[PDB]
Order: sequence, then structure tokens, then C-alpha cells
Amino acid sequence: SSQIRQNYSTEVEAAVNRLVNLYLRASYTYLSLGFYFDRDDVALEGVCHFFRELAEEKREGAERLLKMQNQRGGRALFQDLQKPSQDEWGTTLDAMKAAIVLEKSLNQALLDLHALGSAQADPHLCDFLESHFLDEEVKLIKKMGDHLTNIQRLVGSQAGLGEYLFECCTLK
Amino acid sequence: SSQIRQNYSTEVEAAVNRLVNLYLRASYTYLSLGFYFDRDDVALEGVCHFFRELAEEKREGAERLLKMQNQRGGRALFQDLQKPSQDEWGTTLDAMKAAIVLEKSLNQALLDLHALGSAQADPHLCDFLESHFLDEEVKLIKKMGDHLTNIQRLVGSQAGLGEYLFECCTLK
Amino acid sequence: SSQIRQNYSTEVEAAVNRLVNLYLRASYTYLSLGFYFDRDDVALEGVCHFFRELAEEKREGAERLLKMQNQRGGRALFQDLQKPSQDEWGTTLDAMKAAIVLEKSLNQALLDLHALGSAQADPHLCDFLESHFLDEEVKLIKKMGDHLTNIQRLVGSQAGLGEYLFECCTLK
Amino acid sequence: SSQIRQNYSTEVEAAVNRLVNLYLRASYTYLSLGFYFDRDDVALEGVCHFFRELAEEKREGAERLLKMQNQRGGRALFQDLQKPSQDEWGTTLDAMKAAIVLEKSLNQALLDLHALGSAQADPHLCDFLESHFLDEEVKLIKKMGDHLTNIQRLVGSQAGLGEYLFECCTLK
Ligand SMILES: [Au+]
Ligand SMILES: [Au+]
Ligand SMILES: [Au+]
Ligand SMILES: [Au+]
Ligand SMILES: [Au+]
Ligand SMILES: [Au+]
Ligand SMILES: [Au+]
Ligand SMILES: [Au+]
Ligand SMILES: [Au+]
Ligand SMILES: [Au+]
Ligand SMILES: [Au+]
Ligand SMILES: [Au+]
Ligand SMILES: [Au+]
Ligand SMILES: [Au+]
Ligand SMILES: [Au+]
Ligand SMILES: [Au+]
Ligand SMILES: [Au+]
Ligand SMILES: [Au+]
Ligand SMILES: [Au+]
Ligand SMILES: [Au+]
Ligand SMILES: [Au+]
Ligand SMILES: [Au+]
Ligand SMILES: [Au+]
Ligand SMILES: [Au+]
Ligand SMILES: [Au+]
Ligand SMILES: [Au+]
Ligand SMILES: [Au+]
Ligand SMILES: [Au+]
Ligand SMILES: [Cl-]
Ligand SMILES: [Cl-]
Ligand SMILES: [Cl-]
Ligand SMILES: [Cl-]
Ligand SMILES: [Cl-]
Ligand SMILES: [Cl-]
Ligand SMILES: [Cl-]
Ligand SMILES: [Cl-]
Ligand SMILES: [Cl-]
Ligand SMILES: [Cl-]
Ligand SMILES: [Cl-]
Ligand SMILES: [Cl-]
Repeated sequence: SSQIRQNYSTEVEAAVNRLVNLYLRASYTYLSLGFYFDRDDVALEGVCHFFRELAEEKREGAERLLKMQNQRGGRALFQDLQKPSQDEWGTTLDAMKAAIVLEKSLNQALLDLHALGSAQADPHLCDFLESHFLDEEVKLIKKMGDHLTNIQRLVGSQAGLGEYLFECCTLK
Repeated sequence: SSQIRQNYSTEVEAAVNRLVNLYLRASYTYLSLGFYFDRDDVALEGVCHFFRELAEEKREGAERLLKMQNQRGGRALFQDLQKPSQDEWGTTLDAMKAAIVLEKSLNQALLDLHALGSAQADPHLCDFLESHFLDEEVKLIKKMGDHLTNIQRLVGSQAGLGEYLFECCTLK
Repeated sequence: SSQIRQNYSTEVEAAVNRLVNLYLRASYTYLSLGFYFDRDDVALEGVCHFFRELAEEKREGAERLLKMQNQRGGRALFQDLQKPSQDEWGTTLDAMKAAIVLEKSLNQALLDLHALGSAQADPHLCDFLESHFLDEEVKLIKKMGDHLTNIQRLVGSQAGLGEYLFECCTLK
Repeated sequence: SSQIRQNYSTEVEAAVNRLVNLYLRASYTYLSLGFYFDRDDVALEGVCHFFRELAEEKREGAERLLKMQNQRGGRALFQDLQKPSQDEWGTTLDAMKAAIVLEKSLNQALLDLHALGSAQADPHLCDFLESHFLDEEVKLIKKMGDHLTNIQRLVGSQAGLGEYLFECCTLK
């Protein structure tokens, strides 16, 4: 019943709905990661807050995709949201590894949707991914890689803790 | 691995996890209702915004339950989130009916959790439901009932539209 | 006599001049639509103002294309501007239909210019259309589709008028 | 000589006086814990300040119970206050363990007073415990559990210190 649809393939429409699922699944993973770190026997509030903010960001990405689906005259379709892959998330290092794997999977999904958009000659879709997704994901993955290295440094050794503290207490 | 748990039954712990599922399912229903009203062939932005706000409120209720689960030393466990019951939501009247049915089901779930809390002599749980849930649900259901009556009045007849307009344009 | 031209095909240069014509023709259509709604026997000032603003937006798009033509070292060439397709525009519904047809034709022209830019390996042109045209057109076409649905709802029936008024007077 | 007493059992009146004793005993324990940490050979001022604030909070709880005793027309009766269980409090971990044991004992006393209030059909008493005691105790016990885990993490190992520092210096 759309009167607006133009140059918007059914292939991209379906891929957008799948990507909304993937972003909401990611948001739900981050909600689980955050509340795990809020447990009294884990009790790292900053890590809870880090993942709570990422749950928000992933929800917001899904909402942006849904708004765009309607802007193009496609039909938002929702599927079941699978529960996160784990119920307990181990150490901060374990959790940050799981997060980077998750973000890499979203980034690959964005790249696959660009490939589809390019094959379907859909420049509005490409511009949309560029405006709101591709560089956001690269920045977040770089931050997570930085965090993995610093966690690895801090937990690994005296030299590494000392080097971290110098950066923080003398330079910053 | 909790060192804090006191007077918190495994029955309530499990019921709280189920209620988190129900609230997140409700939030996901409201996300679908809102984006339906944002379709170009439906195009009632105020109804989209009404349900978008309720998606937020239901998410927030789930997050409050999860925070409380950790405060009591229970273990948050997440399950799959089923997709909403419909993909298209009909008219504003259809949608507001579906919303009141949904809110009634959450209210009954809250009342069942009070019954369990009372049976388990858990006054902190009871106080928690009173502080953040029971009156919030009654207020929202009353608002929805008011909206059902006004939608029914507006769509039904000339007399009803005229009466609505008098309230709005002469009295308010 | 340009000393700046680089990677700018004669094909794109010509297509840009044609697109300036199409945008100025659109602006002139909107000027006619707006003054039609200002007639004393039509007298819908809000519809006049809506189309007056679109006349401005289409002029501004043409001016942006002309600035870009000079930035690239092409030569702006102007042709005659044909008068709008009608002298009287019927009802608000008739007019909004004509507007969406017009905007669709501009959007297809933008997509055709992207195809040409891609074939000519001209990424500055592609970036220019993305920055200032493609999403602007999709947003405007979605707004127009929303308006068509609401006009259709309002003129069509009691149920539809009532539903519109609920959104506006109770929710907004 | 009360002219106001209504629905206030002698059982609850006595239990309230006992609970005032328990809260003042707790306040006195916290005063001893705080000044222990202020010793020059212990010298952890933040731990002194943490327990000094809890001494204040426990005094304030006792004063609230006494105000309520008079509001209901019962008679405040004071007994001797026993000295705290230890004269020296060991390490921060030892002290935080002793504190959580203390708070658990107050929480159980509050739950026992709810049981008595419910048996005596005294809803004002129940509302009073809900308003000012039950959730305050759960929040404080959760904070103490968080602190036990972080102390245990910090004192236990290199990995644990590193993880703590990451939360604090990189995330917070
Ligand atoms: Au969290
Ligand atoms: Au947090
Ligand atoms: Au692309
Ligand atoms: Au593309
Ligand atoms: Au630092
Ligand atoms: Au530092
Ligand atoms: Au520092
Ligand atoms: Au919405
Ligand atoms: Au909305
Ligand atoms: Au209850
Ligand atoms: Au209860
Ligand atoms: Au009104
Ligand atoms: Au009104
Ligand atoms: Au009015
Ligand atoms: Au006008
Ligand atoms: Au006007
Ligand atoms: Au292009
Ligand atoms: Au290009
Ligand atoms: Au309105
Ligand atoms: Au209105
Ligand atoms: Au109104
Ligand atoms: Au002190
Ligand atoms: Au102190
Ligand atoms: Au009670
Ligand atoms: Au009671
Ligand atoms: Au810190
Ligand atoms: Au720190
Ligand atoms: Au720091
Ligand atoms: Cl969280
Ligand atoms: Cl299903
Ligand atoms: Cl493309
Ligand atoms: Cl929404
Ligand atoms: Cl499963
Ligand atoms: Cl109870
Ligand atoms: Cl005009
Ligand atoms: Cl000529
Ligand atoms: Cl290109
Ligand atoms: Cl002190
Ligand atoms: Cl004595
Ligand atoms: Cl009672």
C-alpha cells in the first residue's frame, strides 16, 4: 500500500529486516553483559555501564534502520530475538573479546548489505550506511581493540600494570 | 557466588526472570506497533510516538526488575524473546485494544508475583512492586481505557465527534 | 578557459545542466501550485505556504547544482523553462498527488545522474548527490506519502476524520 | 497516658524498642570500626569515613523508630547498649565482612518485625518499614557485597588488581 517506493529492491528490504534483528540481538547481548557485571560477585560497575551504553547504541541502530525502511516504503517485519550466547560472561577480558566478535559480525553484516545495495544500484542505501553505520562501527571496534590490549597489559604482568599507570597518572 | 542473598526464594527469582521476559516482549510489541503507525500508508505520527514511549517504559520496567534481581542476589537469566503477535496492527482502535490486552496481561503477571511474594513472606519484593509497578500499570490502563472510549466516540458518529470537539476546543 | 577541471566528464557536465532545468521547472510548478491555493475561491493558505516553501527548496537545489558545476569547471548553460503542466490544480489531494509525481521524477533524475557518475568514475559527483539530494528527496517523498494518506483519510469518511482527530487532539 | 493509641499492639511496641537497641548497637559498632581505621598504624581514612557515615545512618534509623513509637502512642524504653564485638577490626576485608554480617542481622530483625506486624494486622507498621528500612537495607547490603568482591579481587592477585584498575581508570 506504499505510494512512495522507488528504486528499493525486495532483496534490500528483506536484508534490512534481518539487520534489524541482528542489531536487536546485539542490544540484548549487551543488556546481559551489563547486568552480569552488576552482580555482587562480579561488581565492576564501569563495565556494566560500558555495556549498558552499547545496548542503547545497538537499539538506536535498529531504530534507525526501521525508520529508513519506512522512509523507503518497505515493510518492517520482526522475528523472534534469540537469547544471548552465554548466561555468564567470565572476566572483563572474556567479555571484551565477546564484544569485539559481536561488533565484527555486525560490521560484516553492514558490509554485506553494502554489497547488496551496490549490486541493486541503491545509492540511498549506501549513503545511509555511510552516514550512520560504517565509521561508527570502525570507531567502536578500534576502541574495543584498545581496551583488549589494555586489559591484557593490566592483567598480564608488573611491567604492564606499571606502563598503564604511567600513561594514566603521569601523562593523562 | 552471592554473599548477600537473604529471604529471596528461588521461586521469586525465577518468576522475576519470567517477568523480565514478559516486559521485554511487551517493549518489542510496542516497537512494532509504533513503526506500523509510521508507515506512509498509515501515517499517524502521534500514535507512533505514543507506542514508542510505551516501548521505552516497558524496557525500563524490565531493567528495574533486573537491577532488583541483582540487588537481592538472584541471577538474571534471559530467554528468547518471541516476536509480537501481529505484523500489521489495523486501525488506531485495533491497536489500542491490543495495547490494553497487553497491559492487562502484565498487570496480572504483577499480581501473580505479589501472590508469590506474599506466599514466600518476601516484603521487599512486595514493596518493590508497589513502588514501581502496580499503580503505574493501573494509571496506564485507565489512560488506555479513556483512549478506547474516545476513539470509539470519534469514529462512531457525528454526535460523538461533536462531543469530543466541544471538550477539546471549548473546554480545554 | 577553465584551469581547474579534473575528472569531470562532458557527459556529467551536460546532465548537470539538464538537472538544473528540471529543478527550476519544479520550482516554477510549486510557485503555480502555491498561488492556486491562495485564490479566494480556493483559500487554503497552509497549502499555499507548503508549496511556496517547496518552490524555494527546488530553487535552492538548482543553485547548489550550478555552484557545483562551477566548482568542477563545467559551464552552466540555461535553457527555456517550460510552464507547469496545469493552470488549475484541483483539490488538495489532486495537488499532493501531482507533487509526489514531480518529486519522484526528480528522484529518478538524481538516480540517473548517479548511474552516469558511477559509469564515469566521478566520486565527487556521487558524494555531492549524497550530501545534498538523495536523502533530502527520500525524506520529502515520505512526508508527501504521509500527507496523501492523511488527506485520503480525512476526505474519505467519518471513521477516518475521527482517527485523524484522535491523533492530533488526544495524542499530539 | 496516651489518648492516640490505635491498633498498636504491645508486642509491636516491645519489638520496636528492641529494634531501637539493635540499631544503636550497630551505630556504636560502626563508630568503633571507623576510629579503628583512623589509627596511625591502620590509616585508611576512606574506610574510617565509610563507617562513620554508617554510624550516622544507624543512629538515624533508631531515631526514626523512636519518632514512630511516639507517633503510635507506644512508650520508648531504652536498655543498656552492649559494646561492639571486637576492639580491633583486622583488615579492610575483615571489617567489611563484619559489616555485612551486622547489616544482615538488622535486615533479619526488620523481616521479623514485618512478620509480627502482619500477624498483628498492623499495616501502618508495615508501611513504615517499607518506606524507610527494607529497601535501604537491601541497597546497603548490595553495596557491601560489591565492596567485598572488589576488596577480594584487589588483595588476591595481579589479574584482579589489573581488572579493577581497568574499570576505574579506562572505563570510569
Ligand atoms: Au548494566
Ligand atoms: Au552500569
Ligand atoms: Au554500498
Ligand atoms: Au550503492
Ligand atoms: Au588516568
Ligand atoms: Au592514573
Ligand atoms: Au592519577
Ligand atoms: Au514509532
Ligand atoms: Au513516532
Ligand atoms: Au505482595
Ligand atoms: Au509480601
Ligand atoms: Au483539545
Ligand atoms: Au479542540
Ligand atoms: Au481548539
Ligand atoms: Au503560495
Ligand atoms: Au502561502
Ligand atoms: Au554515484
Ligand atoms: Au561515483
Ligand atoms: Au494536532
Ligand atoms: Au487536533
Ligand atoms: Au487539539
Ligand atoms: Au571514623
Ligand atoms: Au573518617
Ligand atoms: Au509487614
Ligand atoms: Au502488616
Ligand atoms: Au576510578
Ligand atoms: Au582508576
Ligand atoms: Au584514573
Ligand atoms: Cl546493563
Ligand atoms: Cl514465530
Ligand atoms: Cl550504488
Ligand atoms: Cl516506535
Ligand atoms: Cl535457547
Ligand atoms: Cl509479605
Ligand atoms: Cl507560492
Ligand atoms: Cl532558445
Ligand atoms: Cl565512482
Ligand atoms: Cl568514625
Ligand atoms: Cl539496667
Ligand atoms: Cl497487615
